[PDB]
Amino acid sequence: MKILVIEDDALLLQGLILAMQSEGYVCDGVSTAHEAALSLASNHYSLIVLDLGLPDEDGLHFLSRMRREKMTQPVLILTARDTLEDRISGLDTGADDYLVKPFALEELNARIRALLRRHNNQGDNEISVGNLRLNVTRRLVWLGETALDLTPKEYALLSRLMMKAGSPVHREILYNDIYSGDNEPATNTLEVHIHNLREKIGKSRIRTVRGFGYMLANN
Amino acid sequence: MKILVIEDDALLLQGLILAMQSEGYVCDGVSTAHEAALSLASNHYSLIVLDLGLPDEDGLHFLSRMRREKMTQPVLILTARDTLEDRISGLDTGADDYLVKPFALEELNARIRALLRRHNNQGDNEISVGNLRLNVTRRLVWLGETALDLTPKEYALLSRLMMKAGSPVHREILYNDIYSGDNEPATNTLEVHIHNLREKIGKSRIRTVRGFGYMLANN
DNA sequence: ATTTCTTAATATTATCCTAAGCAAG
DNA sequence: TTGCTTAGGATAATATTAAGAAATC
Ligand code: BEF
Ligand code: BEF
Ligand SMILES: [Mg+2]
Ligand SMILES: [Mg+2]
Repeated sequence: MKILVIEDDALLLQGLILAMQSEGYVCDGVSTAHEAALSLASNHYSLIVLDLGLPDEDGLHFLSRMRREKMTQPVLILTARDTLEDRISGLDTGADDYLVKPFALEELNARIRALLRRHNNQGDNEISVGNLRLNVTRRLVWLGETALDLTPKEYALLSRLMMKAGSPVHREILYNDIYSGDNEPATNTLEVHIHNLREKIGKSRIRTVRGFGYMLANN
Repeated sequence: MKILVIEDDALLLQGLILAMQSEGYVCDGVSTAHEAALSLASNHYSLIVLDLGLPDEDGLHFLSRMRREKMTQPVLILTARDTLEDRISGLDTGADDYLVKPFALEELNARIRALLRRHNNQGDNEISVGNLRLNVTRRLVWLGETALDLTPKEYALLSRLMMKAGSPVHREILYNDIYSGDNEPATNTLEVHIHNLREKIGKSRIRTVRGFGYMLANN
């Protein structure tokens, strides 16, 4: 992953860079606020380590400037400004950690590791067949570029279907999926729900298997 | 929003709680790991402060297990174990931050603010949906060019709504953001608050999603 | 001293079931 | 024959009010 490091003392800068190389990340150092602005413009960084005492611009003004611009990457301020009063200012500015100089390098590597652990990991679970996009995580359904309201049961069927997509699910499975198991209606409930589901999602991407169960079209 | 605090020293434990409450979060404190274990199952916590020295089992064992079970909540270790070897170990288990005792409360509050800002928001200090502007750190909300006086609970909702905006937020979560487990109302308080909230921000920026919860509209 | 929160009785709607008269496999 | 289709009426689910307890100021 690409780490930008921002340090005005170039002696340290080469140190931080070497550490980042060594820990296994891809790294860029820059010695000033302006140069960093540039690197960020062109490159895609997974993180930013930033000193506050930069010659051209104050690090926080730089930080505040970035988030205004909707630059969202994790930032670890690594600075020599050690006041409780400062740390708060750094963290409220939108930094994701604050590490004071002097510092144990191995602390830094690990703090660095912790921010990255979450970054790569935002994976929210979707399984989709054709132009229907479904969020098992966010609960929202898309035909093309518009969205769909599915009722608790309507959603619950089309859910079970896209998990099993391509294969017929026995109808009694869906009756037990739409019910707590002790609640089974005399009339055809499942049949109505599939009709509705079909009617919105473009009937039919669910193609019916007579005498057994139901299934939906993917390939 | 709800914070779980885990502390064996009850003097501090009662202390942290008031601190957390005062910041606008609703809070649960517990004195042991096992109590913590059971609480996590029942309630939805937005962050966990976790002490290490604990009577039943060491926090790290609890943390490792949470992580093993794919518990995604941000955890801030606040411990008295300060050697650098310890600090690295916690983060590597891992915590999203590690803070040694004694500590400035105001550092803790700001670090916590930072983790939640990163978890729920893009890392952004403010959130905008439509003409709604919210400042997460100031606890302040702007509808259009005008300000909104929202009660503590009205705010805690509209906040959770805007973070998740576009995605229906499940009812059990909104409710869990507003109550400490000791205050859990028998009646339908959430339904009213949303009504009250609605009357302020207007009908209808909140679209109710039946059988699930409430959700907020952007596009 | 006044806001904010709850309680609980009543109106109200999405979603659901029901049944009847129909279309396919 | 089995499964699809429709709507008017049943049912949970959520809204509304209001005022009575709690919390803040
Ligand atoms: F110049 Be940095 F804050 F050490
Ligand atoms: F027991 Be904890 F580490 F303060
Ligand atoms: Mg410097
Ligand atoms: Mg302890």
